[PDB]
Amino acid sequence: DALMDRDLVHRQTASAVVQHMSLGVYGFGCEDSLNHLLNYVWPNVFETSPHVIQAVMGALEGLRVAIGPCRMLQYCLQGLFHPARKVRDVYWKIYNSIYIGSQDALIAHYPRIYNDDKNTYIRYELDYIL
Amino acid sequence: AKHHPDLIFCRKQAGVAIGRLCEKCDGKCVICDSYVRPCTLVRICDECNYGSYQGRCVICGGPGVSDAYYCKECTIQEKDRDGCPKIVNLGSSKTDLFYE
Amino acid sequence: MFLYNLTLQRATGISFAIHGNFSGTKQQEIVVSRGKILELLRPDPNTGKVHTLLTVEVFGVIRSLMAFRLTGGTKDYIVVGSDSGRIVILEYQPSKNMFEKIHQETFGKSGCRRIVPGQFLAVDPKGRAVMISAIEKQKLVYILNRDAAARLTISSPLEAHKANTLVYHVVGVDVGFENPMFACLEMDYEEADNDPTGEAAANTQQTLTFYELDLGLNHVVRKYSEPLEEHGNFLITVPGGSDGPSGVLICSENYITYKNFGDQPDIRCPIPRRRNDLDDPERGMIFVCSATHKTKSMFFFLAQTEQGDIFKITLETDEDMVTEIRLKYFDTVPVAAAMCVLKTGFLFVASEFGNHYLYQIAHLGDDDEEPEFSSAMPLEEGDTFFFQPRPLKNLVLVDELDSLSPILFCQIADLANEDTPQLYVACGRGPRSSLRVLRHGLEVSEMAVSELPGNPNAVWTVRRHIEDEFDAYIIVSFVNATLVLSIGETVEEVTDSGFLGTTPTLSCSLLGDDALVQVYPDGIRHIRADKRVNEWKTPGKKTIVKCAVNQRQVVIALTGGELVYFEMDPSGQLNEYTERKEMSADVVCMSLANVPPGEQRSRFLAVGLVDNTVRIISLDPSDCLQPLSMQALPAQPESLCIVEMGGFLYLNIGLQNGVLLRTVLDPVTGDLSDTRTRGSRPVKLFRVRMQGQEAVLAMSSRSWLSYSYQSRFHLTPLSYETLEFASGFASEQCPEGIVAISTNTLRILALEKLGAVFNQVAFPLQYTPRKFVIHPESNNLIIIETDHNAYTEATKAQRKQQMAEEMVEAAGEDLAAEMAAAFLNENLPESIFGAPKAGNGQWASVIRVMNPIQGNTLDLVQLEQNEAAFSVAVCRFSNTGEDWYVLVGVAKDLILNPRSVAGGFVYTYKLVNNGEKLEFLHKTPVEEVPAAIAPFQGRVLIGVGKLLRVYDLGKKKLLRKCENKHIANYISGIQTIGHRVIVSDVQESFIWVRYKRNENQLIIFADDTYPRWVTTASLLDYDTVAGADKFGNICVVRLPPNTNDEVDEDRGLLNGASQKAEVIMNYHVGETVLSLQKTTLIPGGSESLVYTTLSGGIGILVPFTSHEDHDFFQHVEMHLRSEHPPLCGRDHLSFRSYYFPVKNVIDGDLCEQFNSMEPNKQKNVSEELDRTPPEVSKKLEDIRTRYAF
RNA sequence: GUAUCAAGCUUACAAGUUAUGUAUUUACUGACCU
RNA sequence: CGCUUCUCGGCCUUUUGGCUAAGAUCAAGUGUAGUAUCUGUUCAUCAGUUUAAUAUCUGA
Ligand SMILES: [Zn+2]
Ligand SMILES: [Zn+2]
Ligand SMILES: [Zn+2]
Ligand SMILES: [Zn+2]
Repeated sequence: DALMDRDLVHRQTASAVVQHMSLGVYGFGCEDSLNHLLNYVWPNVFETSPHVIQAVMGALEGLRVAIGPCRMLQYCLQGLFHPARKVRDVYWKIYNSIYIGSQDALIAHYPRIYNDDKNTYIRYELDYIL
Repeated sequence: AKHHPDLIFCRKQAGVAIGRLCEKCDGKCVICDSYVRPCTLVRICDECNYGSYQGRCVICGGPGVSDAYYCKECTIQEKDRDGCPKIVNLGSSKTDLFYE
Repeated sequence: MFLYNLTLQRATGISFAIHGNFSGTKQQEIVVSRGKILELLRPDPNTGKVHTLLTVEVFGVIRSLMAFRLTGGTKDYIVVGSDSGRIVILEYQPSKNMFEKIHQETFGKSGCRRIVPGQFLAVDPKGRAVMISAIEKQKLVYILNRDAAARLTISSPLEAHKANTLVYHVVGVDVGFENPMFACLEMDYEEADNDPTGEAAANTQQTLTFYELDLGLNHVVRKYSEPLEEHGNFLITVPGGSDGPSGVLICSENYITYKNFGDQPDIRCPIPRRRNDLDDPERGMIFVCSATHKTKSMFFFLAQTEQGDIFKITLETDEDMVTEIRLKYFDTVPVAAAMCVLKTGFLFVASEFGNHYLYQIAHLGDDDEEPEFSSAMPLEEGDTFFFQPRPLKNLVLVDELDSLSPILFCQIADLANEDTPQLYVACGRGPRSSLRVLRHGLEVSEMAVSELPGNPNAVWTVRRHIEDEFDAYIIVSFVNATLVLSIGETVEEVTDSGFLGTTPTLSCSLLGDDALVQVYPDGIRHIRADKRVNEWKTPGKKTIVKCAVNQRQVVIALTGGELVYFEMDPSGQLNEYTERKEMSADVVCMSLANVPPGEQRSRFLAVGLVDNTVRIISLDPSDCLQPLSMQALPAQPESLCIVEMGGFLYLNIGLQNGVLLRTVLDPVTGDLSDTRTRGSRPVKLFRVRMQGQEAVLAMSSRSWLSYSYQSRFHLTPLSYETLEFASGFASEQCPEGIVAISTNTLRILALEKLGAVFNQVAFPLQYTPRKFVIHPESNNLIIIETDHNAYTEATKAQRKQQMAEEMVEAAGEDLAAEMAAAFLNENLPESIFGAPKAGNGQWASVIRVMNPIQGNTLDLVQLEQNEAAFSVAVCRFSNTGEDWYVLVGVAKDLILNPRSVAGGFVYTYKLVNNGEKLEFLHKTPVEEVPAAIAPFQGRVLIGVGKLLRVYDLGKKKLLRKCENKHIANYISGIQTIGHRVIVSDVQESFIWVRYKRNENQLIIFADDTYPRWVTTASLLDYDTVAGADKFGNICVVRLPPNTNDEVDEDRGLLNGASQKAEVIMNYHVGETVLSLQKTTLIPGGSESLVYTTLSGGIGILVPFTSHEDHDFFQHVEMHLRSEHPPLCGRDHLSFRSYYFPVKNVIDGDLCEQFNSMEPNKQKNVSEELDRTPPEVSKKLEDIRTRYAF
């Protein structure tokens, strides 16, 4: 209801709550409610005020570890090359924060990118089996 | 700090120099600026801890009293294993108050 | 839901190994890294064997491991760099037996990144500086010093930043009291990425760069940077100063290179190949090892290539300038990742896959017969210097260190009709592969055998004196036969010897120096050389029950209990005491023990009674015949034992179902009885001697040896049947052993391997054992063997015939046809000399039907050159009768990089008659590799890759019935449970498919949200599905409660199915789990998931009974995260949440490090949890006793 | 100002329409600050 | 059928009373960084700049 509320102050305080909660229940098996609340945190990325954007950025970098970098990367996808620059640069810097926060955890979390006419975009090493 | 966005950190390589905090900023975290759950000592570079800059607080630059710490929230987010978080600049805070 | 991790056999594959004086003495020790496990090994030189002294879990990956010697110091210190950004320096303390964390320092963020260091490591050999290095952009230098407490000090990390620059391998240059230099291979790639022409990325050759640390100016500067016309992989330190020409050696494809700056030119030597070996279409040849050695007169390098050919590299310089380099063929070994050559003639080779080896250097130097060449002699046309491989002349096989890595496929099966199940494990790579059967017992080996008739009850062991080793006589009695055999050669019944008394004998012992006390119906014998017997023992009638034996004092009883002693005098003959209790009988058994000091009685009496009671009494002349402490037992003991196993007197009663383990102490008795279970015949607890100490064998339906291996209480069984008795044995035929038979025979047993748990027995193989299945009727195994870059033996014979053809064809007019026929008739063992390698794109494969009992080639079916097997399953169809069928998935022209297959086949086999041979039935084509076979409802389901197809038998070929195309990229495994089909994607996750009975449709109805790169799978319940990945995670996905199966078939929910499943646990191990199986490991225990990893580690996941156990072990691991941090600096919660976050899983391997700390931390954790550390240890080992081994 | 619980005193008696730009407030946030 | 008067109800000021000297007296806050919202206010056809697409300029 706080993230559903019309004012942005409720949403930035609730993002602080979800941040401190994600830093509190890390490693306990409470990823369902955090995935519920991040579905309401994620439309609040588009705000341009500095306090609410640093609050939701702290919430994203706190939820990066608790539910896993995989859900964060899936939330980042189909928003990287979006033609509107205002969503584009913000989603790229969220991807930069996730990249510097946990790089190797994203290695199992990348999707597949098929080949073009010239280059080789397939990670052939993870493709075969024994 | 997160309170004043115009402050920038030093972000160079951290050595064995243990950071200090003044009597006004005792217990404060450097990144999240909190009071609870200390986990990791603060390591700063040799350029920010040299000569007259020894025994000096990280944020305000006053005389240090207690040791500086990281929080567990900065520990599990690994904001302690980055560059040295020594605040270098001082702008629009504790400067114009001297002129007033 | 709530699972608990416990390892049984830990990791065995070695990634890094180092040698040095870690204990601080003259002898050298080995420190190896198993990836996750850090181990210390001691090569005991007198016997040649290897004894592991300490093994620890660092809870991370060890990316860099290197030891250094301090300047003016004796003990070598360890530098470990890991996935975390915590570089750690370690010192082995021999007193407390733990790796002391000397200094842990932060240098960057964690994880196996490209940016942060940890990947490569170098150190100055004098011990002044150490460089840790990443792949790119940063290399950090620590300065090592010592202050006046003889203590190590480390300054700030120096910077060597160089953007857009790769790092290939870093090494340290030995300088004598000069500024230390670090050599590394670097490569710039900004002109390779900014230029799209492609040729700029071809002339971007390697540059060897020297970094000089000015300790006077406190910075790192790029001193030299010289290019390479070849591409090198790693470097070799050359010792110098006052020792020789200080420099670096550069290994490269078909070349070895010396460079050293200033005036010495680039000395190049081509690498010698074999004579006409069939592995070189266009391939190169590199090294894998360096193995530097300094014998205090010269220095050499025992380098190793990727085939196992050891090269003796020796530098000989007339001036300070280098003249030329030279090398020669030394020996052949299995291929190793790292060597550790040792002082006093030892060489430890740590293979990348399979068992490790320790050889003894028999002939060093070897400059007598071998025609070796050099570099600077004018040789043209390639390398031009070949060699013929040869068997062992310089090294001899001494130790074969057992290693289950690589575990590629595993099954828990009871094929051998044992009470406990067995592990069938695929292992090895290529020619060194083996199917290994694993039991729970110990390695009991037989040396001799006899044919003792009748029905013997027992066998007793006695020596001449306390100091000898021959153990002159060995007596066997049942009621009335004496039968005191000679222990040595020609085992046969005896005449009247110097120790023999009468025939109905019942006990023997050595009481005095040579005085033997022997017990029979007319009881007392006291015989050393004169037969000084005093056979009174008459309180009227009763004379035969209940002997008991100690070496200094005697207790014997009659119908009764607490009775006579019948000691000896220290300078005379026997005596007696007249103080009797007379004990309304109730007697079952007696057993005691004695201490080696003591001029007194100096023991403790233990008696067991017919009623539910035992009684232990100290019988000192003060407080004599007065009971000390009381008892409790449920049914009846029927056995006793007292033992001392440490370096607290370990009382052991045992009952007909279970055994106990008390901790009796000498003034006061705090028992604290540990409990364990064992038809269930009454047990027998007998004292034997191994390794220098003593131990207990408690015997039941099967035997159970309880020995203290550095205060851990290993109660491991024996591999044989029930043997009804146990007694010690010592002779020159075998030094220590156990004669243990009361059933119609006689054997000599030996316990060679004692520190481990499992019994490795290996069956050799030819190629890589991909997977196998289990034939339930007349139990056999059907295995598929598949190697990329390998030939089949028909193609090998054709290639050898071609070699002979061009050797007799190329200028044979001048002739040697003996060389061609000599190459033909001499077939080299590929397991020793290395398997040949078939270029690129070839796929050798065979199918092997094997009896798992004897391990013979019962059936072998070969394939052609480009045909590889990937999936096999036995099944019984529904349209036909009872006869079995084998479906084999074969691929042709698969070529891996880049992947472009050219269609595959499915073979069908009949398996006549009982499973001893295998007949071909038909061969159907398919467009993509069938890497999954699954029997289901009397038919087969095959995952072609994006296509799941249900098949049926046809007399010409297989006929499909359905086809599904909405499944993702490529199929990796299909397992069935009934009415549901679990489809493993190779990339994303599991997919639930419903097969219809009225229709034939394959309709997907459920999927998962996380990409995982799933490899193997297992089924636990009707809804829960477990799985593992290539990376090391173990995941369990559980469906929502509704999940309606009846879905008849365009929008999906998120680009797929609609019923999204949830995950109840994600877990990280660090090693690729390739076999998950839900089973029960012991009879009487409970179900537990068994996972077998890739690097030899075997673990289990255990469910919790109630919530209080989950809460208690969660508090235990939460306290041990804070009190006992890991060694590499990697956080335990961050390591178990490495890729995916941990969920409701307690790592019990961290919890079992509670018993390794000092009692201060144990007292703190136990008083925080309001318990005692014995109670916490008992609650900890209840899970391993009930659910595990 | 109230609802309970004794002594003080009292007869000892009668007796079967979204939106922009700016002049311009009002509120809100950052544990902002001698 | 219309008209005058009376009674009953549906109801649109009810504030604690009135008077003495309106009965007598009272009510301080910053400085920094940023944001939301009111009042005031105003919104002719090619080519390219720019923008996710739109909305300033030059052109006849
Ligand atoms: Zn301060
Ligand atoms: Zn903090
Ligand atoms: Zn600094
Ligand atoms: Zn203009």
